Amino acid sequence: PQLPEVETIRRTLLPLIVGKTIEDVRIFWPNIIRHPRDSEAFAARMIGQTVRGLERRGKFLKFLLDRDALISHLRAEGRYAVASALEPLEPHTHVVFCFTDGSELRYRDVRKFGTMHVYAKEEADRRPPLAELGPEPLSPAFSPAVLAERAVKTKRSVKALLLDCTVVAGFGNIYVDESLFRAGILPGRPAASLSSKEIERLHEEMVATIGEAVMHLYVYGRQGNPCKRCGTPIEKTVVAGRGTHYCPRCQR
DNA sequence: AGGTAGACTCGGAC
DNA sequence: GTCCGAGCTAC
Ligand SMILES: [Zn+2]
Repeated sequence: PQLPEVETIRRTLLPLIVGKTIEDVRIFWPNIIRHPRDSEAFAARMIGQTVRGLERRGKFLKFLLDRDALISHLRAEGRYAVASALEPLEPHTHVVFCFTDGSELRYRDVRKFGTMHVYAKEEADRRPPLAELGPEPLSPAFSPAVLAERAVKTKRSVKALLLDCTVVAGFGNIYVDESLFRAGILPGRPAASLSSKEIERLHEEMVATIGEAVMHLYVYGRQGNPCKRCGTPIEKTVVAGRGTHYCPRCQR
């Protein structure tokens, strides 16, 4: 799920679990559990707690319980569902939170790639994986000035900068390529080479790109196809270790 | 110093 | 057998 999808998950899941009390936690793939390191401690501590809220930070879900917060990252294919304990589990179900009402919050992930961390609520923000997370891209805390400051200080490409979770929260590969296209900026450009004008324009398109989604791609995955603005074939290379898509005419 | 790159996690699709 | 996407170790 992308940031906008996580926000949608956050919004839709909350009513389905709020006020429910955990009676058991069943773990079928312990490696998903990152903190406490022992999956048996993770399960034990959550038993008896009631779900009070669900927040989002970047692509992280933060389940707020009585004492603890469960911080959950789904990566690409992780999915939550609420369903009856009487019915068979779906394939690739790795963790199940059983509620006293006979319902379950189930975490599936064919890729077994997601993570869960549990800490006392008051500690979650200063521990992994939330520690160091940059500002929400739709927040005033993410400004052209902030972006400019990170850009000047680094030798990395502008794409590498935008992919940095400490720079801005949860801006994935797709939105990075799309935003840079809309801003007219090549992804391989050194971040420090961007003019003030370019920094402003980039900030503006990041917000619009991700803002529009929280309510049709120009370049991502469209390599070999015509640019939608100028008809030039979209190209794909590797930048910052990622598949990178761009129009060599629109972007400079 | 810490910025930065690399290792590492996984399995569906070539 | 090799790729790839997000987010602790060691130069
Ligand atoms: Zn173009």
